Amino acid sequence: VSIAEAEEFAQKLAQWRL
Amino acid sequence: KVVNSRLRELGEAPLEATGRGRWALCLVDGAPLRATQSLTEQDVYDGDRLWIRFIADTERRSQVIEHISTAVASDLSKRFARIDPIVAVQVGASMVATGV
Amino acid sequence: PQAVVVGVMAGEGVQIGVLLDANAPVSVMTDPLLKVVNSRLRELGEAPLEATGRGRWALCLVDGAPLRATQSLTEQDVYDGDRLWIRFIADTERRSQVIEHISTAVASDLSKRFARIDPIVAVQVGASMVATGVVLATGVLGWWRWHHNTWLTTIYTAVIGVLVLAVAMLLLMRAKTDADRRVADIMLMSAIMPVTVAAAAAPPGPVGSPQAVLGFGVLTVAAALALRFTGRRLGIYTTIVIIGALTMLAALARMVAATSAVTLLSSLLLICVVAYHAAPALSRRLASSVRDVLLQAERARSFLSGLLTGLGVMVVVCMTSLCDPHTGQRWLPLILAGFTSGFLLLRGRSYVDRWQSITLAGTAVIIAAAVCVRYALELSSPLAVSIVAAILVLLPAAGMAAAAH
Amino acid sequence: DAMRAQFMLMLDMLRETAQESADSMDANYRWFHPAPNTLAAAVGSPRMWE
Repeated sequence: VSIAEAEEFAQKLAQWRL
Repeated sequence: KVVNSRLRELGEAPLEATGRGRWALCLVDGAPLRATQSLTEQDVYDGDRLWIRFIADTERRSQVIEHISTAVASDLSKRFARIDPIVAVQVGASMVATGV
Repeated sequence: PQAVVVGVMAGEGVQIGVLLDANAPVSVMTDPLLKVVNSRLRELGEAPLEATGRGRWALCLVDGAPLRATQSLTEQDVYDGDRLWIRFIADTERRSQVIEHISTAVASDLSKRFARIDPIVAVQVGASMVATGVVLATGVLGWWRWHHNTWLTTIYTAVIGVLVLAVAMLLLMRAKTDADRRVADIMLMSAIMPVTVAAAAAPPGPVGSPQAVLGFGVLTVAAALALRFTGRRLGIYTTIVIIGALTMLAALARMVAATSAVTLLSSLLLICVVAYHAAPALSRRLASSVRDVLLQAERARSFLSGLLTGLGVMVVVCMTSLCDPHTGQRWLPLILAGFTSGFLLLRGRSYVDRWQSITLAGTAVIIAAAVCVRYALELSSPLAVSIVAAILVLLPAAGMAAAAH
Repeated sequence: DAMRAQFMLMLDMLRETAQESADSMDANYRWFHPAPNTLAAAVGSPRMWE
């Protein structure tokens, strides 16, 4: 996966907490 | 200010525009955010993406939706339409073949 | 140029107008874009878009082809005012399948990619064979009438016509599905030829102008009657009516009184030339609300295709009959054919339909080729063939090169 | 040749039996370890941090 794809996935996950 | 400052460090031209208007934050569809309300009042959370844009006085938006079965619209695009150059070449080839 | 407005299509059919950034790469917009459509659908009270198992969210053209995730919207040929489609595409990953023993491997694999014969196709084959059989029967019976004036040709053809039409009626009334109708249509259309020559062969004495009046007439009548009660296969029957009607007029004129064939041929050519301009109007007048419009549109399109076809056949026969390598100003009809061909070659652009435009384009080419052949068969000599051969290859070669280059 | 013909057929039914067992393995292993590009769309599903 590319750097862009990694940041794209990371942004989607950062929206959530326990 | 910080965005223009950061752009210059990246070697990119700063944000600039001409005409009557103002600068504001907008969504992917161009809808501007509320100038008088908190980001906590709006539906914003970590990881969202936003745009900075120049809102000229001339701006107008449609704000209307319509329904049509997507399965049919896509099909009708090919079921019948105008000629194509690729087909014309194929037809040309067949004609010269017929001639010889 | 910094932004573009476009319509995005979403689930079950909602279209939404949006103003997109013209230079950011498309992969950056698909996620937030999906959120916006889901918010509006929820407020509207509709069911939102959702993922299913394994797959991904993609942005595509109305043709379904997905846009490259790393390219900018301006990098692709997308313009302000266009429309796009947001879609979910499922995962295609699955285990591979292997077979060792070549005999079983070839059998299993080959049975998936191709279609085997079945009872549905079997009937259509037989129906087509019976249609070919009777058109051959009428041919030999007709050839006999060309040398003998006895009633045999009309007598034997009359009974065949009755039998074929009789069988067709049962099939037509009993049909239930489109497959059944295909069989029925093929059968009914095959009855027109025997019935047609059966009447034309009845007048005694040598064959000529008097018999011709009967033949093309009943043919036209049968075609018109069939089209009325059938209401299907519009284009082909329409073509038969037009070529049948015009031939009946020419036959009647020649039978009653005509100073020369050239006179009739010239008259027919003029009639055809003006008919082309009338064709689109004729076709248009011959024709929950959506059902009525779509039915009307396709019916109209079909009539024009048939109407164009009938005229195309008549012009080439007349033009090739009018030109002549020995009669008078041999060059006059040749150049006249050129001017006549230019109009058809140029006018083809006025119609959007592929077959309609192609048939128009082809009609011009055949006339030029046909004229050269006529001028090569008669007045035969090395110069004539040498010139005709060169012309026929150069003619289309220049046409295609100018279009492709 | 009659014995040969029978022996070949016995193997094919074993092959078909092996194939069904393999499909169950593919279905199960994919359900727990998807390809990396598909993970993003799954963030909202209950499969996360499972």
